[PDB]
Amino acid sequence: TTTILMLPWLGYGHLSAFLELAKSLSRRNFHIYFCSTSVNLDAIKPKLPSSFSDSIQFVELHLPSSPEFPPHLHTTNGLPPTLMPALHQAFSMAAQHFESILQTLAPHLLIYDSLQPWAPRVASSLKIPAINFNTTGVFGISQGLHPIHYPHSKFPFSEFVLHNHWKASTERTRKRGEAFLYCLHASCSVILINSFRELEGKYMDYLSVLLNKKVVPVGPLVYEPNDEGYSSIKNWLDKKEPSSTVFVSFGSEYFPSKEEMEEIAHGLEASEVNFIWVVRFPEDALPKGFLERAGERGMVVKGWAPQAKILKHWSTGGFVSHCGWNSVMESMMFGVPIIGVPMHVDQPFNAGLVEEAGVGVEAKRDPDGKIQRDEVAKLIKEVVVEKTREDVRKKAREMSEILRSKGEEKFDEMVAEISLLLKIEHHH
Ligand SMILES: C[C@H](CO)OC[C@@H](C)OC[C@@H](C)OC[C@@H](C)OC[C@@H](C)OC[C@H](C)OC[C@@H](C)O
Ligand SMILES: O=c1ccn([C@@H]2O[C@H](COP(=O)(O)OP(=O)(O)O)[C@@H](O)[C@H]2O)c(=O)[nH]1
Repeated sequence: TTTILMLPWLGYGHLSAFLELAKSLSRRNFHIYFCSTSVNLDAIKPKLPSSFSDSIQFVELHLPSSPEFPPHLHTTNGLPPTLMPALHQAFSMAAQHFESILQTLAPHLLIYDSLQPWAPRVASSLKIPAINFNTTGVFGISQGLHPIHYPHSKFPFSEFVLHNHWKASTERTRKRGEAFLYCLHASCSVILINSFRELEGKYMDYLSVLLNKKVVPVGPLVYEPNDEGYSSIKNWLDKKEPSSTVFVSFGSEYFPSKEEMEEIAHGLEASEVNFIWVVRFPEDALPKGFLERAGERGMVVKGWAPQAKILKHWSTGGFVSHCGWNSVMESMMFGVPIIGVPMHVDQPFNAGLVEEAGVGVEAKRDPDGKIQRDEVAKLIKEVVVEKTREDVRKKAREMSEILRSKGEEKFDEMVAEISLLLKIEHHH
């Protein structure tokens, strides 16, 4: 049996996408070692059906631990952002344990994420072929690589303009970019990416030319379940009108500021929409009286919600999203129009891609980068409450139809490249 060890970055969204890719590989009769920190393995295990456990085995990676940085914090999930430097540093210090794991398990292939340049180096030292898998889409990566090669030309295949809020140490930034690009460039023969050609084909081809490396899409990778609070939520959703409710979430690794929560809350209130809002803490940052005024229209879920089940509910008409890539792919698979409120990293690019696909809208920030309650209210009003953006709802339905027609064949290209790479390296 051919064995693959998979090393996601320590972010719940990365674990999620890597687990869906592991399932696709298990169905092609690979044996998978799924490697992460215990706190991340615990978080993702509920998403693995028992039928996979014979072929997808979890393997704990150990980071340096201390009372001030214990194992429960060895994840980005709900991590204070000022511990993010420590998390990256501790992950790099796991390379020795990672080498021991690779020596013991001797997988035929490593699949690694883009936040760990040390991982392909350890694999190479053990003569283990290694392929990079990106859990993001292509658009934002190509937008980041383009100015390196064409600093005085506009990106060629879009009308997207990055807002100044995101455009604003330079050396530290260059080194982070170099480490990220190294993970892609170091990949053996191909880069795998969680995207699909109907959405990003021309950006895939452009990225491939810029990197001079083959880009192989393996998306859409969307988890679908079959009671983490769902029964109460379902009963509440069941009593709403069709497509009347927005889900509101900013993902697993971001806490909006009190100022940002103020604007989102007032936007939800003015829109008069039904809403389910996931609020997380690393105190109450909602405006005084907001929930009491919302009454039965509003529901705040503390900590974590069953996002997929909510998005699939007939009562859900829109998704106010930070536009993390898994949330975007889920919303497209499920046919739910996105009202984009991106926060940082790849999110502003994901929102512009959503807007340019016509399957959602982006709430624009003010010149100084502040969220606008009037823009949130307007877009929820148009897309969900009044549904005067029929064009967006139609495009979102059409995208869901395309994504639902995809099957196992979306993994054919990856499987062929794995087969070739292993047949070549066995000779070497
Ligand atoms: C995250 C995003 C990217 O997706 O931002 C990354 C960015 C911040 O990284 C900047 C860094 C990669 O600068 C590279 C630069 C040195 O390359 C210049 C290029 C034109 O070749 C020059 C010359 C022939 O080659 C010199 C080189 C080969 O050593
Ligand atoms: O309350 C929540 C919040 C998020 N998610 C899931 O967590 C992942 C978030 O990944 P994404 O790429 O959207 O952004 P990130 O959280 O990593 O910034 C997605 O699969 C969501 O469905 C969830 O199940 N419940």
